[PDB]
Amino acid sequence: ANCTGSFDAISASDFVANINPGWNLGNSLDATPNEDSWNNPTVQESTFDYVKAAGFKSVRLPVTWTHHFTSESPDWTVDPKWLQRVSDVIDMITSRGLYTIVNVHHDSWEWADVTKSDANITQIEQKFEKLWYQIGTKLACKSSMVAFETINEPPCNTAEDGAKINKFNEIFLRAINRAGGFNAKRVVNLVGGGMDSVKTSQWFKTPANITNPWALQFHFYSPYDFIFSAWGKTIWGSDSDKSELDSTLGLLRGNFTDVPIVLGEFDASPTNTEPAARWKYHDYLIRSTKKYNMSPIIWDNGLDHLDRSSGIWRDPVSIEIITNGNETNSLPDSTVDTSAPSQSSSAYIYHKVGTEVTDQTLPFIFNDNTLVSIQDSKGTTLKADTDYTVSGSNITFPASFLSTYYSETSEPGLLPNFTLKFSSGASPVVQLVQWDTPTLSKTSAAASSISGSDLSIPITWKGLPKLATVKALLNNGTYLVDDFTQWFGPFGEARTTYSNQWNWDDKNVILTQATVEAVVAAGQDTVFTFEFFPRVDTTTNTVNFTLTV
Ligand SMILES: *[C@@H]1O[C@H](CO)[C@@H](O[C@@H]2O[C@H](CO)[C@@H](O[C@@H]3O[C@H](CO[C@H]4O[C@H](CO[C@H]5O[C@H](CO)[C@@H](O)[C@H](O)[C@@H]5O)[C@@H](O)[C@H](O[C@H]5O[C@H](CO)[C@@H](O)[C@H](O)[C@@H]5O)[C@@H]4O)[C@@H](O)[C@H](O[C@H]4O[C@H](CO[C@H]5O[C@H](CO)[C@@H](O)[C@H](O)[C@@H]5O)[C@@H](O)[C@H](O)[C@@H]4O[C@H]4O[C@H](CO)[C@@H](O)[C@H](O)[C@@H]4O[C@H]4O[C@H](CO)[C@@H](O)[C@H](O)[C@@H]4O)[C@@H]3O)[C@H](O)[C@H]2NC(C)=O)[C@H](O)[C@H]1NC(C)=O
Ligand SMILES: *[C@@H]1O[C@H](CO)[C@@H](O[C@@H]2O[C@H](CO)[C@@H](O[C@@H]3O[C@H](CO[C@H]4O[C@H](CO)[C@@H](O)[C@H](O[C@H]5O[C@H](CO)[C@@H](O)[C@H](O)[C@@H]5O)[C@@H]4O)[C@@H](O)[C@H](O[C@H]4O[C@H](CO)[C@@H](O)[C@H](O)[C@@H]4O[C@H]4O[C@H](CO)[C@@H](O)[C@H](O)[C@@H]4O[C@H]4O[C@H](CO)[C@@H](O)[C@H](O)[C@@H]4O)[C@@H]3O)[C@H](O)[C@H]2NC(C)=O)[C@H](O)[C@H]1NC(C)=O
Ligand SMILES: *[C@@H]1O[C@H](CO)[C@@H](O[C@@H]2O[C@H](CO)[C@@H](O[C@@H]3O[C@H](CO[C@H]4O[C@H](CO)[C@@H](O)[C@H](O[C@H]5O[C@H](CO)[C@@H](O)[C@H](O)[C@@H]5O)[C@@H]4O)[C@@H](O)[C@H](O[C@H]4O[C@H](CO)[C@@H](O)[C@H](O)[C@@H]4O)[C@@H]3O)[C@H](O)[C@H]2NC(C)=O)[C@H](O)[C@H]1NC(C)=O
Ligand SMILES: *[C@@H]1O[C@H](CO)[C@@H](O[C@@H]2O[C@H](CO)[C@@H](O)[C@H](O)[C@H]2NC(C)=O)[C@H](O)[C@H]1NC(C)=O
Ligand SMILES: *[C@@H]1O[C@H](CO)[C@@H](O)[C@H](O)[C@H]1NC(C)=O
Ligand SMILES: *[C@@H]1O[C@H](CO)[C@@H](O)[C@H](O)[C@H]1NC(C)=O
Ligand SMILES: *[C@H]1O[C@H](CO)[C@@H](O)[C@H](O)[C@@H]1O
Repeated sequence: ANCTGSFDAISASDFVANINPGWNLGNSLDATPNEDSWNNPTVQESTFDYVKAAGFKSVRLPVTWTHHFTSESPDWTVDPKWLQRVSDVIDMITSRGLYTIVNVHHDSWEWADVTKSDANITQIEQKFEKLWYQIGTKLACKSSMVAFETINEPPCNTAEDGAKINKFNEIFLRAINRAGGFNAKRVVNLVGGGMDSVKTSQWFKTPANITNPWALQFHFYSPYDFIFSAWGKTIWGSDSDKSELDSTLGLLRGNFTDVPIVLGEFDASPTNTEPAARWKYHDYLIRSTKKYNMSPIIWDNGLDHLDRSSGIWRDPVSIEIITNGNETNSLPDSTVDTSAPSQSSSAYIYHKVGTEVTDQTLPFIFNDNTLVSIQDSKGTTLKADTDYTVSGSNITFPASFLSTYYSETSEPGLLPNFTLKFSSGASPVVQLVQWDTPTLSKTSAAASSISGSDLSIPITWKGLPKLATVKALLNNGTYLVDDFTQWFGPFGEARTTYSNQWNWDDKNVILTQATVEAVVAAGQDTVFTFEFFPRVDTTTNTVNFTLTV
């Protein structure tokens, strides 16, 4: 390959500084078999106008190559139309002034999984080398704003696996260097096992005689329970929560003291996480990437953050937090005690149908900013000292003001919200919610009658149309799954896990087919308690469904 442009060489350190912060074009070129095969339509270039406008400096471009080969051994030819598609999307990004990182993505487990017992490691190496030679050839003449990343989250359980991941980095470096063009001075992102901080620290080794400018990329989706909505965890922000996060990043940095580091994916998704906890978490994560000189890139699958059809960011507070890391954020406080028998959140003003409208006081973590103004979502700035007062860290809304937004009898649902403008940092949003205890169309079912598939139960949402968690208890008191949640306090004991065991959609709460098969195996009627926000206690805002055996 021969290039006719110029190339502005950049060090890995300067590249990693320049890309902070990044955003992922998730579930697109990484979707299988085609870019519109999952939830997102065909990629359109205005999507990158929105990303640029929000303050991101870079776009990570996950690409899954598995379903775009037109031959197998020994050439492993990639469809030139797919290589052209990847090339053109990269051009969409860099022509708007955004840096790019492009990779090999779900290939990692679809065919390149070195941990499977039947894996032919020779063929994996061979196909991987051909793939990166062809990618590197097609992309050889891209500017220095385009970096290459070895492979996404490669499955890796043992040090023997970790040597094979090191070999991936070497095969990759050799392929792109033979491809030529500008690749010898192109910034690259090398990877460790599962892209996990500990596996990387344990087994990653710099490729001998490396000459590309290089950075290490890892992903961070901890703590599991909050990020994946496991075991009823719906809070984040205690001293130990922060210590676990700060430690995980610091032990990684402590093993790679002079290596530029890219945090290539993270996300407390607005779809499943509670906002006040989510904002404390994103705030603390950004603070920690700044402590340990890491550049973060948020994961967004198309439904998490940006709506690409409208340009609306579903969670504007998180985006502000991530794109303005030099600024201190004032945040709504929230319960962070797992032993607390009630959970509160200053990201919300909650009112129950059929109760009187009362004053509501929301504690905030001001972090030495001042409150400048508040504005509702209809465009009205509220009147300070009439519509709200400030006392210390507390923001109080009087009952007479709130009674202009809801009453004892108005319908349950989402009402206007309030955007709080502070001296500096992000502008948090307080969502008014009129809520009641949801009802279900059905209260029991035989498990035998409804197996082979998920169980969808129609529901009348009354307030937030989201599920917080599901408790599952056999008739004799044994937990349906995961006995160890008995140590997780009043809101965690006997609770089950999002997507694995339960879900929800617009009209239904859902028990998965695996959940149903667990009941049949237990041989015992099981009570499912669907639990909703607010989590004022363990029973009030909840409804039961019994699977019979
Ligand atoms: C969705 O479904 C779930 C599951 O079906 C529903 O949950 C269930 O709700 C019912 C109803 O609320 C609960 O019943 C209560 O149980 C109380 C004891 O609970 C504890 O023990 C049980 C049993 O444990 C054994 O069995 C299990 C097998 O499953 C074994 O594993 C275990 O080892 C034991 O062997 C436990 O199951 C229970 O666990 C739950 O809670 C713990 C604690 O957090 C959780 O960790 C668990 O995960 C689980 O969630 C717990 O360990 C029992 O005390 C209580 O009986 C009193 O109250 C009754 C109702 O009183 C109200 O109504 C009356 C009018 O009818 C009013 O007068 C009254 O004031 C009140 O308003 C009374 O009818 C009854 O007589 C008892 O009254 C006494 O106590 C009252 C409360 O103080 C007093 O007000 C009374 O005056 C009276 O006091 C007098 O008597 C006592 C005792 O004699 C004296 O001490 C006292 O001094 C005084 O003289 C009730 O039976 C059930 O526990 C719960 N089950 C589960 C699994 O959660 C859920 O509601 C539903 N949700 C929805 C939204 O629909
Ligand atoms: C505070 O309160 C605020 C006020 O209530 C609240 O704001 C609301 O926030 C929600 C969520 O962020 C917004 O909902 C989205 O609305 C999108 C459409 O918006 C346009 O049309 C609306 C109706 O007329 C207008 O209200 C809106 O006007 C506003 O915005 C303009 C742009 O700034 C502005 O110019 C206007 O003046 C005005 O300010 C706008 O014109 C809608 O597209 C979006 O739906 C997607 O996301 C849902 C999940 O949130 C999905 O369920 C849904 O299916 C859509 O996702 C699909 O499409 C995506 C894009 O392609 C894909 O990536 C997805 O995967 C998914 O794909 C499926 O469907 C495709 C077909 O569509 C198909 O191709 C795929 O195969 C797949 O099947 C969402 O509903 C709402 O607009 C906001 N309201 C207002 C008034 O602003 C705010 O959230 C509150 N703040 C906080 C912090 O709580
Ligand atoms: C670089 O990255 C690595 C990987 O993350 C970091 O190493 C890890 O550090 C943490 C914190 O110091 C360690 O956690 C502790 O683990 C001990 C048990 O350690 C023993 O068992 C391990 C399991 O196989 C083994 O890996 C260890 O081997 C190391 O240590 C020996 C002896 O020093 C040494 O000879 C080896 O060569 C290895 O270096 C070891 O044999 C456990 O007892 C601890 O519990 C205490 O602390 C926690 C902290 O909160 C507390 O909660 C408990 O109550 C208890 O008080 C603790 O969990 C982890 O084991 C280390 N992992 C490895 C593989 O070494 C390393 O710190 C990073 N370096 C820098 C500079 O940041
Ligand atoms: C902020 O708001 C909380 C809640 O109203 C206040 O805490 C309460 O203080 C009174 C004492 O005046 C106690 O009786 C309550 O039990 C407290 N409630 C709690 C701790 O949840 C707090 O004082 C307020 N701070 C201000 C106004 O500066
Ligand atoms: C593994 O694949 C290579 C290349 O496709 C092939 O030559 C080799 O014989 C295979 N080995 C086994 C054990 O199947
Ligand atoms: C409850 O029933 C399950 C059903 O398999 C059984 O495994 C468990 O031992 C039982 N526990 C008690 C306390 O009865
Ligand atoms: C969370 O904190 C609030 C404080 O406003 C309480 O009212 C609630 O019961 C929970 O403790």
